[PDB]
Amino acid sequence: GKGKPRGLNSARKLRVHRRNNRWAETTYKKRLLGTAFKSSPFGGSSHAKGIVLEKIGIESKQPNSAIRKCVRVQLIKNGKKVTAFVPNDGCLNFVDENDEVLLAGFGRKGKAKGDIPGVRFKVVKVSGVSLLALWKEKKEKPRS
Amino acid sequence: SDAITIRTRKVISNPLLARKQFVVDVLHPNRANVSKDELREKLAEAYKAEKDAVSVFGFRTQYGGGKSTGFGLVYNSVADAKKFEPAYRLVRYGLAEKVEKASRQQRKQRKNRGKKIFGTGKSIAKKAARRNAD
Amino acid sequence: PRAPRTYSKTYSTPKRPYESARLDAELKLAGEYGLKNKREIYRISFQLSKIRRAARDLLTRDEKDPKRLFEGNALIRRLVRIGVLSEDKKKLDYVLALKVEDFLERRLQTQVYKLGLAKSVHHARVLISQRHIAVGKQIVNIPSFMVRLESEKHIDFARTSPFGGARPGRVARKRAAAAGGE
Amino acid sequence: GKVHGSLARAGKVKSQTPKVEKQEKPKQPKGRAYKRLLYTRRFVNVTLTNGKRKMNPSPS
RNA sequence: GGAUAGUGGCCUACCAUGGUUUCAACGGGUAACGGGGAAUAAGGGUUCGAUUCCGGAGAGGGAGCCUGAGAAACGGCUACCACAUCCAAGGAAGGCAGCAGGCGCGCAAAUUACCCAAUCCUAAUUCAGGGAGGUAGUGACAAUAAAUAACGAUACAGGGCCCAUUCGGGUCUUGUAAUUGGAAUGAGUACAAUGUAAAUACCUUAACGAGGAACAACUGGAGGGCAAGUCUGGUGCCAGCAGCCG
Ligand SMILES: [Mg+2]
Ligand SMILES: [Mg+2]
Ligand SMILES: [Mg+2]
Ligand SMILES: [Mg+2]
Ligand SMILES: [Mg+2]
Ligand SMILES: [Mg+2]
Ligand SMILES: [Mg+2]
Ligand SMILES: [Mg+2]
Ligand SMILES: [Mg+2]
Ligand SMILES: [Mg+2]
Ligand SMILES: [Mg+2]
Ligand SMILES: [Mg+2]
Ligand SMILES: [Mg+2]
Ligand SMILES: [Mg+2]
Ligand SMILES: [Mg+2]
Ligand SMILES: [Mg+2]
Ligand SMILES: [Mg+2]
Ligand SMILES: [Mg+2]
Ligand SMILES: [Mg+2]
Ligand SMILES: [Mg+2]
Ligand SMILES: [Mg+2]
Ligand SMILES: [Mg+2]
Repeated sequence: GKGKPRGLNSARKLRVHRRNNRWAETTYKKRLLGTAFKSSPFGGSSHAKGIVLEKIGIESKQPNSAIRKCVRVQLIKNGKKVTAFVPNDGCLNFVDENDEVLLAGFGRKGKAKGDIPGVRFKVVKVSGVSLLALWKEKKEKPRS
Repeated sequence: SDAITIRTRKVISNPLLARKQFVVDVLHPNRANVSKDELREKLAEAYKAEKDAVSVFGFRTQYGGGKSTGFGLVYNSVADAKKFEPAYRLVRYGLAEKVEKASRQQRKQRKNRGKKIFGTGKSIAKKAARRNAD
Repeated sequence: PRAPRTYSKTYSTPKRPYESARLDAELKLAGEYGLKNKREIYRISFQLSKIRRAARDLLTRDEKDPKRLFEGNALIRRLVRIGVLSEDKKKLDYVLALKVEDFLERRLQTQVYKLGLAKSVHHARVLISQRHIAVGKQIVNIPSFMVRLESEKHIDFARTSPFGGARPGRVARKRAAAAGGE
Repeated sequence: GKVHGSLARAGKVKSQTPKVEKQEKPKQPKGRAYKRLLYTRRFVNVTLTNGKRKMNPSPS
């Protein structure tokens, strides 16, 4: 009646059919192939430190006209280079050139969020201190 | 209206240790804890025994004050209490003295230093002295 | 390595966090009984859900089955001892009909309010929190306490408390000292 | 003119907003008192029965 | 036959050419130690399990071995490789994936603390010893209960009203006001005592300890999803916000 076999001794083909079909998913394929460890900028890592290389802003998409103020960071753990986004009104000036910055995920499962092209990472901490504490003047940059 | 009253529950004789074990249930309103020495004396004239063969510990003033509960023992003789109790209880009660022990770290240091030398160090000391002599 | 003793959660936040009717009902229950947070209602709902999972599991089992008898009457005797389930309905089918308000009602807060020694629910909460009410000569500084039927008759102000008869306290003692001095 | 100053100056609006000080704000009761206040304000002091509850009704 | 404590291609000598495999053998990968279990939960399941218990393996990677009943031990030796140390340049000594602590690594993890009180263990054996272990230090990993006010007497008010001469007493209650009073209490300090091997800490408790009870609760959000503003000022597809639509 249905495509799958139904006999009491058909466990083998049911199991192997499910096992072969599981590769059609994206989460299962990523988890089993281990693509996150090999190809992603961080291997199964929620956060990662890095060094600021330069200080660039990127224009937004079509329906949204602006320039989001990002920063190019070379990761210290392995040496990869990724653009990351500093999230707030006046936080670009807070981060200076060639300082250690702790990047985090951008919240969209390693994909570009909203209208910002070619970015996948936030900025949470700079030079050991957090952006949010600087933005509300609760702490200040050590300037070392 | 102080009237510290005392009770010994679950009392069991024990000539194996020549003792009598019990749990001390002390009812004391409008008052703090019972200051063990005083309750040791109370048990002393309670059980017709000297203040030396009586021990209490493990006290706990229950929540909200009033009642308190601990553990207590009455030994047949002062000598048996001397020869059966732990040293720290004999130090608490004044019937013994704290042993003049060096701290653990220094004891271990000296143990290793004694390890360094095979046999008595009487020979090596003079040997080293006459060694740096020349 | 020593054998652990098991910590365990006692509440469960609901799935839909912003249900308007549910939020209004939770605020109604918090204000009726002076609950500090809405975690209290979550805790009572979790207790009700555990009781209810047990009740439904026992219901699924066949009638006159040793498990059904033993655990069912154990649960009923425990609940009637708590007081939430009235003696009229010791049947294990009304046990599913208990509501969160029923367990809310047996809190020491609401019991002190009912007895009248606390004229307000928040007054009951503070009076409990100030180490005044003693459930059978034992001071209880804990609002919930799940007061049981066999011991509700023994709620009164503690002897150490000024209400039960003692020295008044800091404010009154200081004012008496000031009046005596001047 | 078209643009008063240099454009995209990394926090322009925050820089030029008027800094307005906080009000004196008498202490707000906290804990169980806050829940009692909410219960009184919503279920025993029903203010605007017409329409919805309309908590925070803008004055106009 | 040898070796084994002992069976066994475990090894040797001579023979036979065999054994596994589409019921997935063999090979490759495992950011794989296995399990008891954990999260999740209509039922079926999915993911995790380095770690409090049981097993296995390892002591930088490798091999080799003495002692014994028990080791291929490594806080036992021998040698090579890698990494190193003191050096009087002839030599000597190394093994933290033990408890501390340090460098490095990385988003990511603790004090060179006290002690054998408790659990036990070792020994000639009570007594000695035990960074096993327990106690404290740091510790918002998680988990439990729960303070941040409570009640009056007054002024500004709202609902059940005796009816409805307009009233209106508020007759009956419920809130809002920098008015105003009397209480209670800890969070902290602290005589003590309990606690503990000794001390903290908790339970109890002297004496202090609440008026703006400044002893002052934050973290996010207020277009929708999704509870709450089409209030005020600022900027004007800038700055920025926005998990998605915007
Ligand atoms: Mg542009
Ligand atoms: Mg591995
Ligand atoms: Mg495991
Ligand atoms: Mg595993
Ligand atoms: Mg591993
Ligand atoms: Mg093990
Ligand atoms: Mg080994
Ligand atoms: Mg190593
Ligand atoms: Mg031997
Ligand atoms: Mg070895
Ligand atoms: Mg070692
Ligand atoms: Mg070893
Ligand atoms: Mg050796
Ligand atoms: Mg270490
Ligand atoms: Mg240890
Ligand atoms: Mg950590
Ligand atoms: Mg701390
Ligand atoms: Mg506070
Ligand atoms: Mg806010
Ligand atoms: Mg916002
Ligand atoms: Mg706003
Ligand atoms: Mg809404």
